[PDB]
Amino acid sequence: CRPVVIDPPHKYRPTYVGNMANADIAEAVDKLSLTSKQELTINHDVIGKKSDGDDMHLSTFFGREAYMDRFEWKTTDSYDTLLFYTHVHPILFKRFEATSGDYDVGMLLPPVGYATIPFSFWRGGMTFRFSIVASAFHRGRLRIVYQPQGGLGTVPGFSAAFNRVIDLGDARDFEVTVEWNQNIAFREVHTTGSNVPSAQYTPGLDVGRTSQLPLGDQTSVSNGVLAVYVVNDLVSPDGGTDESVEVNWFVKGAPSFEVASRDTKFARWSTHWSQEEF
Amino acid sequence: SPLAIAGNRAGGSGAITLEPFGSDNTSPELSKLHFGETYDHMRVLVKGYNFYKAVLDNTTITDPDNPSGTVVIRSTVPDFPAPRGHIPNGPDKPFLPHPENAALCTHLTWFSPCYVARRGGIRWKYLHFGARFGATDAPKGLGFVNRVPQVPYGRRPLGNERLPLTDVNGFNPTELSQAFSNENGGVYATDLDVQPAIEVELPFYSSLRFVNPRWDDYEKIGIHRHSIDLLSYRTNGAKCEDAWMAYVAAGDDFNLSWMLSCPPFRLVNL
Amino acid sequence: TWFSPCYVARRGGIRWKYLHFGARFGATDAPKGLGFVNRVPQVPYGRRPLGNER
Repeated sequence: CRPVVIDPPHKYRPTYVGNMANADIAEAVDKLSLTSKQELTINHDVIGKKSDGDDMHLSTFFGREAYMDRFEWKTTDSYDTLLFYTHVHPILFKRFEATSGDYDVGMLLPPVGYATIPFSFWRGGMTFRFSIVASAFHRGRLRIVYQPQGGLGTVPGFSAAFNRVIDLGDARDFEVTVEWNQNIAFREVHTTGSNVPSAQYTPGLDVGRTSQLPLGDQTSVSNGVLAVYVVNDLVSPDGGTDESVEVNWFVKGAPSFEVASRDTKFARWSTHWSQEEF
Repeated sequence: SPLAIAGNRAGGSGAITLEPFGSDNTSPELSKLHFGETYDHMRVLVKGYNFYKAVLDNTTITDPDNPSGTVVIRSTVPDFPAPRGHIPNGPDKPFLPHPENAALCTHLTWFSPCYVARRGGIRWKYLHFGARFGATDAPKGLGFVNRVPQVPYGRRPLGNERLPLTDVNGFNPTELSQAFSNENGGVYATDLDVQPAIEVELPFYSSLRFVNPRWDDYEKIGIHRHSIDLLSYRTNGAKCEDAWMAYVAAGDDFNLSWMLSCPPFRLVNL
Repeated sequence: TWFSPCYVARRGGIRWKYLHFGARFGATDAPKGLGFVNRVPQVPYGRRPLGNER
């Protein structure tokens, strides 16, 4: 204790509890190990499978395809009839009812829909793929229409809006991607207030819904509307009045998908749906 | 027919591109226009803290022999948030049909079940609060957090034990040792009168390469556990007057390996 | 609130400082307690209203 300190004083700001919001600053915590440098690997290869990249990146969710539902063609169909109608947004629910013996409910989302729940704003493109299940002797032609805003309450023209005509020949399994066509930079994310969400797309055979009328009024969360119309009637060798054909569709996220927010809407949901009715 | 076979491989790599709707035109300086920063990485996102499952001790107030008068209250809990709902075991209502876990779904119990493997450390923050409901307030006391290692015999059970400390002539050096242990790899100690919060990080120490992030049973996730205990005076044996607030984040080596699929979910209320 | 209405656009962050005080008017003073400040994000359904719930 020979000398004396002649340095100027300073200010402290105790900060008893610390910073619980940022994710880039160091932390003053007490590691309960022997050394302060203990550390495992982040290899992704120690489980037994070669890694295609960082599996904790959000891009791995935007890009995983998923089968949603099916709709019919019903060859006894006029030249302009609505077959499919959906909203272009990733939050598309699917509700089931526990086939086995008990009463239980649940919901499902695509990989794109699942990852945007903890967020509040979304933007980017989405990819759709339609596959027709027919034999080698089926002929027909279909139409795909996109409406940026307002919905399609009536059959549109052929060039007023974006249209595509595809034919059922020796090739099936067509895919198409919708980009961002809004006047705003970001849109909102859909939520649900109860356990039975409202319909987001028209007939899906898995969910027992078969209404062909066009639903709408979801402008504040979606990026337009997709519709499917007949162009040339389906032709089969045997004979109509009893013959149909099923089309399966898949959803995905384009490489330009984006989310930027933080939300607390999933704070009271749970992945344990097994026994919650009693 | 070649065009119908190539378009049937998994992933839709044989589908026909169809001249997409519009064009993609995004500038690099869009983050400087909206929201300031980007949210493209989930590993960075999971390093923030989330409120979860305030910890109480309202399960031992039933038997008419619980000690009072400066006793020790101890709770043993798993190392993982143990997802919300009516889990099979349940820490919140065990001696009553259909026990449940009165918690909230955090950012760790939402992105985890979509995976095959899980390994890494977890960070916790415990904040103390409590009153006396009359019998004018007493000092806070002492708080400790220590690990519970694996042992083939005589391991500590999960949660809510109370131990006495005093006798007719005051403190006893013998009972003060039966309510503690060696703490050879555990305790961080503090005084709650000058510091009410506890920050701790708990390593993996698994002896296995990983664990199942789809686990749901409370005891299955409770293979790696720790304990939070507090020493307080002038307590009541039939009331719960102290609690902790738990905030959970991800450690520096938290990992999730293989994205399998998205599981179902529902709206749960208690 | 004096220099702002003379403008067309407004954007940016705001900084706040909250200082706590309070008594009991008899019933001799209790400990202060715990205080929290948190954001309320935008949600189409079930958003928090403005103020004064117990």
